[PDB]
Amino acid sequence: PGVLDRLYGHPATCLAVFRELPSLAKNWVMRMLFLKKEFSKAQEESTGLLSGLRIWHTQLLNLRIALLGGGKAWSDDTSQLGPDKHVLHFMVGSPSAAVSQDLAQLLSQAGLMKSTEPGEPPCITSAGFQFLLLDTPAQLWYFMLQYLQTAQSRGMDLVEILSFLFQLSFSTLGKDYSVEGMSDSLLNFLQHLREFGLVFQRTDQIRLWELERDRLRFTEGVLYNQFLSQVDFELLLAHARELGVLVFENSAKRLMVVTPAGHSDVKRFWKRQK
Amino acid sequence: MVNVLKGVLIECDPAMKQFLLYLDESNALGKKFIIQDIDDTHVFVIAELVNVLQERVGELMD
Amino acid sequence: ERMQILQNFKHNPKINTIFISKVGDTSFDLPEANVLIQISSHGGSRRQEAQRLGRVLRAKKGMVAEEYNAFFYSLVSQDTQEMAYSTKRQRFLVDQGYSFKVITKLAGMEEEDLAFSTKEEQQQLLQKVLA
Repeated sequence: PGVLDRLYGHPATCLAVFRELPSLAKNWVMRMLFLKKEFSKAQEESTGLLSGLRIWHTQLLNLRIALLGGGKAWSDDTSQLGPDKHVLHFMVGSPSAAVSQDLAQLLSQAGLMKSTEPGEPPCITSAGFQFLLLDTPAQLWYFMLQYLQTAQSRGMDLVEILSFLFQLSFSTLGKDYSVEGMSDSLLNFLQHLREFGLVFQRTDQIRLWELERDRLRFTEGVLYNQFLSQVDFELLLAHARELGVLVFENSAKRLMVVTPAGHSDVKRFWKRQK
Repeated sequence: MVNVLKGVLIECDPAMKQFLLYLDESNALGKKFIIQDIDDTHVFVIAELVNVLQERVGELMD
Repeated sequence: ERMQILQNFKHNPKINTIFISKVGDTSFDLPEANVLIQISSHGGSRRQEAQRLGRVLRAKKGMVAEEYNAFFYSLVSQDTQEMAYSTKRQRFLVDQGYSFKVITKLAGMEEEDLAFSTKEEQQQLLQKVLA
């Protein structure tokens, strides 16, 4: 048993060392998970701590019963930690951790209902800007939060949960864009919402790739330049289009050249200064 | 040499189709407006608004 | 002269390509080969292409039980009335049980000597054809 602290300690060390910048922690945290853990963990640096926090509840899945209750005891501490901490990476970590605590069923529905974290998931869910990666953890959190409630008889949270309704505008967007990944996440929210509270609530194709190619055909939107006063001003204005990579054509014997519309303005500015 | 600028569309067609567009330009009704000039055999300065028409007409035509 | 060319084509290992006009169809003993190229989509019948293919082509030795051991080609100019015949041709041959594909590029045609290497050469043919 004297060995136990030492071995696991070395991995605690490794995680500590490359704790700050990237996402090294995930694999190592898992190993750490098996072997007042939460109380002691709290002192350690946040990232990675959260990673360990995330995976440990997952890992639980007799003495096990004891473990769950023990975890339930300091669910608050992690919750206090979760907020306050609140990049995309961090954001992913906070909801992933929250989601994980939720499936454990340790979290108190009350308390959760009135908390910043629930506002934050729908906030990111609402905004178009968030990336697909943030979206999936946000979505998962919501799903898990609703999953946590297997009652709704006594669950204030299943009120705030209603915040999903706000999402429809977001789904309209997303749909407008070809973001299939952003739509699927929405559907999961809907389906899960219905699930919890459902009781309460009332060759041939060769011509088709050719027909696709008929919808693509080229030309470019473009400025032409002519009647240039002397050769040095063609060559300067031409070299300064070529380094901008927006020369479509050039002919030095014409003293004539062509720029596509996206670098009309960098040329209009260079023509004014020098 | 930044004497003159002209927004136009530069068409980079092949040495086969280009003359077809030219033909489109002439012998046509409400046309001849289409091509500003032939900068190269491959490229032409053309249209703007006409580009939709030129492409479509080429499509419809053989 | 036909029976000399056709005896040469069948027995002589030096005489391996010949060119033939519509006279092969309707009572004619076209010889055996393993490759058929049609320079154009024509107006004789999609069904006569399959009769002509079927009566001319056979397996090359050794490979007599493989997925293919003989070859048929039909050449089409893009952006012409020659293209219209394809959706019919394609449907016809696959309904006749044939494996059929479309080849749309040859970037190894850019690696060797072939005709019409210049615009001036192409112009020389263009003036002759127009006349």
